[PDB]
Formats: sequence, C-alpha cells, structure tokens
Amino acid sequence: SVGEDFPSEYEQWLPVPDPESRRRAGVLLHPTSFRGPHGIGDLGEEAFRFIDWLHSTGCSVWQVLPLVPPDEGGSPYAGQDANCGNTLLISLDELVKDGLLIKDELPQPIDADSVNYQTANKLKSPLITKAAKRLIDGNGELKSKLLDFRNDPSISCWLEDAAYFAAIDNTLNAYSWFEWPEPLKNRHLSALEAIYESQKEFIDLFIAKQFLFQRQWQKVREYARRQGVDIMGDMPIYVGYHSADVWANKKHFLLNKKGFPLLVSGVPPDLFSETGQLWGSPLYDWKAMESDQYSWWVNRIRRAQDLYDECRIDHFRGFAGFWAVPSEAKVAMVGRWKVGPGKSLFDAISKGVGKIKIIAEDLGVITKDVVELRKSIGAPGMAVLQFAFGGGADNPHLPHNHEVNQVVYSGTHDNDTIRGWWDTLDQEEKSKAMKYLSIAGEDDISWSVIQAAFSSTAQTAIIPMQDILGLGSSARMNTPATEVGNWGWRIPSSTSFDNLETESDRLRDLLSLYGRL
Amino acid sequence: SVGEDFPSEYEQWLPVPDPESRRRAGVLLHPTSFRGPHGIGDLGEEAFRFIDWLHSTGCSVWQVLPLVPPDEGGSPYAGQDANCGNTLLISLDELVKDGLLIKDELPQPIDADSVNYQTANKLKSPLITKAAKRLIDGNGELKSKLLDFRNDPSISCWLEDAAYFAAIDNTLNAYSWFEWPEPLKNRHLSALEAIYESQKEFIDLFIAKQFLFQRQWQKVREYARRQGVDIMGDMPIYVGYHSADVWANKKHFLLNKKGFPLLVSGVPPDLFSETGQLWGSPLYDWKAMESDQYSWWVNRIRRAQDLYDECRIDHFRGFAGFWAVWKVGPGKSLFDAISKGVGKIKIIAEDLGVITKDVVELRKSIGAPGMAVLQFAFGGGADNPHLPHNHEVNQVVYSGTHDNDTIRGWWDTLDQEEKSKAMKYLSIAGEDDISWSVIQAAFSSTAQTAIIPMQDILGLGSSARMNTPATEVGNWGWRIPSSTSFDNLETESDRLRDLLSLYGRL
Ligand SMILES: C[C@H]1O[C@H](O[C@H]2[C@H](O)[C@@H](O)[C@@H](O[C@H]3[C@H](O)[C@@H](O)[C@@H](O)O[C@@H]3CO)O[C@@H]2CO)[C@H](O)[C@@H](O)[C@@H]1N[C@H]1C=C(CO)[C@@H](O[C@H]2O[C@H](CO)[C@@H](O[C@H]3O[C@H](CO)[C@@H](O[C@H]4O[C@H](CO)[C@@H](O)[C@H](O)[C@H]4O)[C@H](O)[C@H]3O)[C@H](O)[C@H]2O)[C@H](O)[C@H]1O
Ligand SMILES: *[C@@H]1O[C@H](CO)[C@@H](O[C@H]2O[C@H](CO)[C@@H](O[C@H]3O[C@H](CO)[C@@H](O[C@H]4O[C@H](CO)[C@@H](O)[C@H](O)[C@H]4O)[C@H](O)[C@H]3O)[C@H](O)[C@H]2O)[C@H](O)[C@H]1O
Ligand SMILES: OC[C@H]1O[C@H](O[C@H]2[C@H](O)[C@@H](O)[C@@H](O[C@H]3[C@H](O)[C@@H](O)[C@H](O)O[C@@H]3CO)O[C@@H]2CO)[C@H](O)[C@@H](O)[C@@H]1O
Repeated sequence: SVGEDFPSEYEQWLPVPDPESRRRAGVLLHPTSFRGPHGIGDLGEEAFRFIDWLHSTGCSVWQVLPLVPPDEGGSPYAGQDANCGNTLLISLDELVKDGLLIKDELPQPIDADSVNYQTANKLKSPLITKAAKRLIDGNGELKSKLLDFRNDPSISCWLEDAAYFAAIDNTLNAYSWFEWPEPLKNRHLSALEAIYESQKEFIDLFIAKQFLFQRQWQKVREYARRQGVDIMGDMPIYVGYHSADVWANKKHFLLNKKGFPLLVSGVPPDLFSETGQLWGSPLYDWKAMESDQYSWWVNRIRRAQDLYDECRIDHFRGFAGFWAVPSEAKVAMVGRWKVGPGKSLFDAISKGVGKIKIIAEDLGVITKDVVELRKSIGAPGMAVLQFAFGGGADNPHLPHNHEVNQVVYSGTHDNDTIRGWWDTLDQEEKSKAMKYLSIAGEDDISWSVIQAAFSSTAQTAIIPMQDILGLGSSARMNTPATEVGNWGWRIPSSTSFDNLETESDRLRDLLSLYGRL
Repeated sequence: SVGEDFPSEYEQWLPVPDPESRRRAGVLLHPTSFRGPHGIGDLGEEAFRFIDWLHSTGCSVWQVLPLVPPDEGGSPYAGQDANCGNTLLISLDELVKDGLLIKDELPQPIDADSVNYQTANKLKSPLITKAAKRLIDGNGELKSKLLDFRNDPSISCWLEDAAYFAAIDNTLNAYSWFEWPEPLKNRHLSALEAIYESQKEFIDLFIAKQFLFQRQWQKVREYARRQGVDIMGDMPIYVGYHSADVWANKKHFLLNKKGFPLLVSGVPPDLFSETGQLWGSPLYDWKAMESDQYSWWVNRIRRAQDLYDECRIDHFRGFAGFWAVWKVGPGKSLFDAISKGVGKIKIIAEDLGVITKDVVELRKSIGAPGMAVLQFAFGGGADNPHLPHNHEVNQVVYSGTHDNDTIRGWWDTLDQEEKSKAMKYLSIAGEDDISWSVIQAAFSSTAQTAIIPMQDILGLGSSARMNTPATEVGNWGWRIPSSTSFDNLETESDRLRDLLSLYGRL
C-alpha cells in the first residue's frame, strides 16, 4: 500500500494487448463466384486455393453471403429454406474423392462467364443425385456418418420439415403451398405418412444431399481454420414464402386464416429506389414467437454456429423496427414502421446457444432504438466508404468518425465496385473524395479506397474480391430493388489464384503498415 | 409494444450527437513567446490578438505551459511557487489603463529576439513595483478589489505563505531555506509576526503583484471564453525544494528531521538521456497527505480551476508509481479526494514514456484522456500507439510538445528508416510544408482533441524549439518573430480552418 516499495522489475509490468482486440482484414467472396467447369463455383479445389491465397495476403477473415438454397434469380436473401445448404455448391470432384462418383462420370466442361442456375442445375444435379443414391445404398463409414447427421436433434429439428416440404413440392403441380390441398397445406399427420411412403426415396436422397453439403462445407471451414482464416457467414433477416420454414411454422408469421401473407417486407424510398425496395417476403409474428422463446430464430443461430466462426446479421435495424407493406401492393412506398422484438430476442439467443460473434448490418434508416439495441448487445456495426462523401464531416462512414468495434467495407455485395462507383460518382462527392483519399491513377481507385479502409481504427476491414481485381460495374454482384441479372458474377476463367501474387503482396504491404497482420 | 405500428414521426427519431464528444483543435503557445517591446511576452494586447486569430481558425483550445514564477533558466516546471503567477507576464500598458502607471513612465523598447529573464526583470520589475505601490497607497475601487482578493479564503490559503516565504528570502542571505535560522526555517509564530512588522511593505507589494497578475490573467480568460476558446494549463507533478509549498508544508514531503530531502525525483534512461533525467525535486509523503484528505493537492487543483478550463498533469504516471533516487503512488484515492473537494475537473494525463499496467488502469478509472505524439510514431512496428490507426477517442493528439523539436527540425534530423516509414503513412507535398502534413495527420485522427505548437503553424525550424530535455541552458526563450503579426496570418488561418472543416473539428 501507499508509499511502500514495489517488487523488482516493476518496470516490466507492461500492458498486454487483449487478443480479442486484434486488428485484421478479410475478403468478401461468395463460393458461387469461383471459376471452374460446372457452371458455378463449388466447395472443391478453388475454395482451398482461395483460402491458401487469402492466407498468403495476411488476411484472416473470409466473408460469404448466405449459403441457403437461393431463389430462382439466385438471391441468397429470399431463400427456399433458412437452414439447408445450396446443393449446387457441392463439388463433383470432391464426391470422387469420397468414392461416390468415378472420374469417368464427370461431365464435359461448360463455359459460363457468369452463373446460370438453370444450366448448373441441369449439369450437376443428376450426378449429385447419383452420388446421394450410392451413399444411401452403401453400408460402411460414410453411411454411418449420414445416420448420425440425420439423428442429431439440432439437424432434424429443421431437416425433416425441409425434406417433407421438398417431397410434397415434388409430388404436386402447384404455384406455392398456398394452393396445396388442405391436409398437405396444414401438415396433417396421415398426409405426411402417405408422403413418406410415396416419396421415401426422394426424402432419403434430399437428406443425403444436405449431408454432402454439410460434409464439404465443414472441410472448407476446417481448412480455413488450419490456415488461420475465420469464416463470417450471413444470416438473411427473411426467408421466402414458399419454404418449409413458413409452411411448418405458420403461427409464427403474419398470415391470414388461409395462410396468405397480410404484410410483406421491404424499406421505404431510399438511395436505390424512389419507390422503396419491395422485397416481398413474409413477416414475423414476433409476439407469437415470444410465446415459445423464439425457438425458430434460436435454431437458426445454432445452425449458423455450426457453419461459421462469426455471422453477419442482415438488416439488423429490422429487430428494432421493420417496414411492413400490404401484400397486394406493387411498390414499397406505402407502408408502416412496426415495433421489433428488440433485446428480448438476443437474450433468448444467448440463453439457448451461449456466446456468439455477431456483426450488425446497421445500414439504412438508423433511428435511436437501432443504435441503442446494437450497443446493448455489444455488437459491432458497419462503415461503408462508398457512402462517406455525401453530406458534411459528420458522415459516420468517414474514417475520422469510425469506431474500433466496427467493420469497415469499401463496399458490400449491394454496392457497385469501387471503379464502377467512381465512374458514376457525382462531382461534389468526387471532389470531396479526392481531398480525403490518397489517389494516384484512376485505374487504381480501388486500391486508394482499400488503403483508406485498412488505415481505419475499425478492428476489421473487408474488401470484395472484385475490388482486389480492379474490376468495373459489370462485376457488381447485386443492384438492390432490381429483380433480374443479379448474383451471377464469377472470377474470370483466366484469373487463377496462382496469378495474383502482385495483388497478394500489395495487400500484405498495406496490412503490415496498418497493423492488421 | 411488439408488433404495433410506430408513430408517424419514427423515421426522424435520429441519434443526436453527444455535445461532450465534440471534436476540436487548438494551439500550444506560452504567453512569454508573444512579441512586444519589454523583453518578454505579456497578458496585454498580443494575448487578445492571439485569441482573435485563434478564433478565426476554428480552433477552440489554447494550451499554455505552467504560469508559475519560473526558475532562473526560465523553466515553468521548476517553479519558485506552485500557485503564484509569473509577474513578468504583467503588461505595463495594461497598468497604464488601470491608472497605476502613466504613459511617460514606460521604458524605451528593447529588441529581444528571444526572452532573457534577467533583461526582462531589470526592465519591468521597477515599474511593476511602482504600480503595486500606487495600488496599495490608493483608496477606491481597485484597492477594494485588492482587499477582496486577499481576504478570499481560496486565495489566502496559499498566498499568505507565499508572501512570507518571499519576504524571508528577501531578508536573508542564504542558499535555501535549509540554511535559515531555526525560528524562520520552522515558522515560529513570533518569528512570522516579526517578519510581518519588518517586511510589511514587501509583503503588501508581493500580494498586490499577485492581484495584478490575477486581474490581467482573468481578463484574458474571460475574453477567450467570449470568443469560444477554452484554456488548458499545465502542472508539473513536483515543485522545487526552495518554495513556500515545501517550507510551509514540511510534514507533507519526504524530509528528514532537519528538513533535508533524502529522496528526490526522476525517471531512468530514456530517449533524451542515456543516464536518465535527474529532476531532483523533493517527493511527496503520500501517507501523511492521506491523513488530511490530500488538502495541499486539493488546494492546488482549486487554484488550477481558477486559472484554466482544463489542465494537463505532467508525469501523471507518478500518481500510480514514482521513482525515488519504484514506490507506490496514492492512486485513485487522490482523485476521489479532489472530486469531493472541488467537484468536476477536466484533467489531461501526460502518460508518455514506458508506462506500466497500473498507470493505464488509473488513467482509465478517472476517465482522463492520455496523449499521442506524432513525432514518436515511426519507431518500432505498426503497434506503436502514436500511429493514427492506434489512436483512441478519449485522447489528445499533438504533432509534438514543448519538449520536442519543431516538425521541420525533427524531419531534418530524422533517421532514414523512420523517414521512409513516415513517407508511407503521411500525405506529404513539399518538404517545406512537412509541418502541415503532420498537422493534417493530427487533425484526421479519431482523437477528440488535436493540439499544434505555434512554431509548426509558422513552419519554423530547430531554432524555434522551446525546450531540449536534460539541458540546463538555452531553453524557454522562443518568441514569435517581431515581423509576424496576427494580422498577417490569414493564409495560415484559412488553411487550418479548411482542415478542421474536413475532419469535423469546427
Ligand atoms: C439493400 C440494403 O437496403 C437498406 O439499406 C440501404 C438504404 O436503403 C440506402 O438508402 C443506403 O443507405 C445509406 C445512405 O444512402 C447514405 O447516405 C448514408 O446515410 O448511409 C446509409 C447506410 O446506412 O444504403 C443502405 C445499405 O445498402 C437496408 O436497410 C439494408 O439492410 C439492405 N441490405 C441487406 C438486406 C436485404 C434484404 O434481405 C438484402 O436484399 C437483397 O435481396 C432481396 C431479396 O432477394 C432483393 O429484393 C429484390 O429481388 C427480389 C427477388 O429476389 C424481388 O422479389 C420480387 O420478384 C421475385 C421474382 O423476380 C418474386 O419471387 C418476389 O415475390 C417479388 O417480391 C424484389 O422485388 C426485389 O426488390 C434486394 O434487391 C436485394 O438487395 C441485401 O442484399 C442485404 O445486404
Ligand atoms: C514535464 O515535466 C518535466 C519536469 O522536469 C519538464 O522538464 C523540463 O524542465 C526541467 C526543469 O524544471 C528540466 O530539467 C533540467 O534542468 C533542471 C534545472 O532547470 C536540472 O536540475 C538541476 O539543476 C538545477 C539548476 O537550475 C539545480 O537547482 C537542481 O538542484 C538540479 O537538480 C535537471 O537536472 C535537468 O534535467 C528539463 O530538462 C525540462 O525538460 C518537462 O518539460 C515537462 O514536459
Ligand atoms: O520531459 C519529457 C518527458 O520525459 C518523460 O517521457 C519521455 C520519455 O522518457 C522518452 O523516452 C520518450 O518516450 C517515447 C519513446 O521515445 C517512443 O519510442 C515511444 O513509442 O513513446 C514514448 C512516449 O510515450 O518521450 C517521452 C515524452 O517526451 C516523462 O515521462 C515525461 O513526464 C516528461 O514530460
């Protein structure tokens, strides 16, 4: 105590940085974008080569979009199921390594500069099915793992429903489950038993395909972990109407007596559309969900825990307040803001799954409740440099207004590439940006913005692969409020991870400089 | 209620920035550096002109060094008293406004490119005395304010002791109070009464001089406030042995039975000296101070409150642990006592050097901001805390302090490894404007407050350096060149304002 002598080497009693505060960087790249011969990226060789490339840069995070079966436009954010994997990500070459295909069965390569889901489906699906058929017919080690997977209660609580939904959908010629006969529509037990008898093989194959996705995704994840790379997944806030999630959990969505949505999702007039984004997903009956401690949402997060080290929460503002549009409407601009579940949801998640690493996508209309909700759960938010040059110096996306507990992006999958953005940028905004940023040639504008993200105080900086490749507007992943021509971008067939040492070295130099290695 | 509609105005329910988080900037400039004819800067017209200039830039903070009577080398950090003002900062022209001098009594101007304290003393002190004499001899409104000042208990708790110490020091031919005869050394009551009778005039004049400093300083401070400018002072953690503070409060310092120290202050081998800085000040008996709720330190802060909006604490680490030529400091117990006695304070911790865990924890526990200095940022790796990407919000960023060379001076002698680093991190145009590159980097920081020495705004070299640590001669002398007026710095003002606008510090 006060006045007395210290021990010796008091001089070596120095502050030790907290390992959870470690500065880092990463790349945003959806696996559909990998090059290869089967019309779409997959969880095979290119994923592992990408991980190796990423590791060589010093980056320690890979962010993907939702891995759910996408809508027919390719959107991960209107998925056909909330928990299933997109089976067209399954690598045929990896099935050959597993003994479920032979090399001779692999199709002839097709050129596909961009992903066409219908072309990839026709090519891959017969061989995926044939591999699943060999799996369920076999009686050894892999079959034994299939059975563990399917009897595991944290799988079967969603996978059984998904497989029955898919089987009924295969049985019926109908637009959606709204049109289904009453016993199937409302999941009468003897109807489900009848479906099990008449569709037994389809059900066993669907389940086998989910196992194969799981298996291959987990190999990619462990390989990333072996190379010092965390994977950040993405949890879309809404699911599509035509899904097992809505059909099997009707009471938990805002549907009428006949199962039709009263209200659908979106946002009011914004940057991307002067009539708003009319997403058109069904909405959650949050009060009903509260009555069984949000178990559907809890199950979702438990699933995400199993796939990802960390998870982005899409449209995070929607848990404080959400935009609700009448279901008959043709534009989002007529609508009401409604009260979200708030912290009560995250308390339920904590109680059910324990410790989670979540990233709030807090972009959009950010009201006081949104900020307070984010702070109350300790989650980092986002900054996007492409938004930084409207308004004045109080713009939160400007570097000097960044926070430590935050993730900085050059842009997301919703934004144009940096070059594309620069190219159409308003002159007032462009002249601003020239003052803040360190710009050499306009060819390398993407690198100027990348450097600005890396120089930030934000703990994590994430760059889309398109910007590392210096690509233009044609490489944009998604344009919000458009219905066609999205989610198709692929790494050009000529660009290999072997041909990107210059880019790797340049990233590593910037990470070294800004203490992100 | 979950599920319900929100009210109509929901989209406009936007976060309002917290006013206590407001980003700002300022200038470090000691008043001795102002131009003028009397051999030293003062609290007259240049201080007001500087405030007006500073306001036009968008800056909202002015940082000074300690305003105490300095040592004979000019150092504010080995002051002759912890609470008195440096009377050579008194403006003679302001005394003429007050009726205490006439214009005809003012001395002929002397050219002094730098402050010489002996030259300034010989010039100014006789007239300051003559003014103080006219004050104490007068009746009327100014005399009435002198009496209020001296009877105010938050003045007299330090000023009485300071005036008696100075009177005895004037009476005696002695090295220090250690050599004083016992009754004066040890403040025997009948000795102090005797001194009051035999030095009454000196004592009244000393007090009058402190009133005139207070008066002029408070006008400067109220003018700054009217122009939106906060003043940040500074205090050394230690005071010199030969001071009223030690002599009148012996029990509170680490002295033997005869009043001699035993333990003195400093810190080990560092950047500025391979044998360390041996400051040699006496040290606090912290346990004894705890026994009267740290009243000496509390009085000190109360005085700093009176002079400054905010205050830097030099060698803040010394409150967690101090080197005695390592011992346990008083820690948070001291700041709790300050809070209880004075209420809310705005303190800035000088947390520079090799600092230990307890220092960081202490600083965080009282909510005080620490420092980043850009001149230190380019040694070691990317974990260097002075690099912008490692700055914190609750922090004060400097290009450099009064202890560092100017940016141009620093750039000029900089090690090549460090220089090549700095070129990668900073935005540099011409080397002539290296000071502006570093100023821009400070302004772009996430740190809430950025402070730039006036020398760097003027783009000056090593000859304008204020102080070289561990040197005994040639410090504290810099003055703004006689040709540079605040009227003639519009380009510099505009450039600062453009940067503050850009980085949200207006
Ligand atoms: C996209 C993001 O939008 C919101 O934030 C925006 C904000 O609105 C902007 O103003 C701006 O804000 C910034 C300011 O501009 C700036 O000044 C400063 O202040 O900073 C602000 C940032 O804070 O930028 C932000 C961010 O981009 C949201 O708040 C934000 O959460 C959101 N991003 C994520 C959320 C979703 C929603 O799940 C994702 O949406 C995407 O997926 C949708 C669903 O697929 C898609 O909808 C389109 O496509 C549908 C088909 O898939 C289509 O559906 C119809 O047609 C189908 C057949 O064709 C049929 O089956 C359906 O039944 C039909 O309804 C929809 O009509 C169509 O809209 C979205 O377009 C797509 O973006 C995001 O990807 C997430 O990242
Ligand atoms: C933060 O605080 C430090 C506190 O020292 C500031 O340091 C500056 O001011 C110091 C003086 O107050 C300088 O110390 C040097 O000069 C001292 C005397 O001025 C030296 O002390 C020795 O010499 C004096 C003669 O005046 C003797 O009377 C003393 O007994 C004897 O110890 C001292 O050794 C020497 O280091 C220092 O260089 C300055 O940097 C600092 O500026 C603040 O930021
Ligand atoms: O009077 C000057 C101050 O002296 C003490 O702090 C000094 C250090 O002694 C000195 O080593 C140097 O430290 C910096 C170091 O050079 C740099 O590599 C490192 O990254 O940062 C250090 C700063 O935190 O400079 C400081 C500050 O001038 C003393 O502690 C202080 O009270 C005095 O004001």
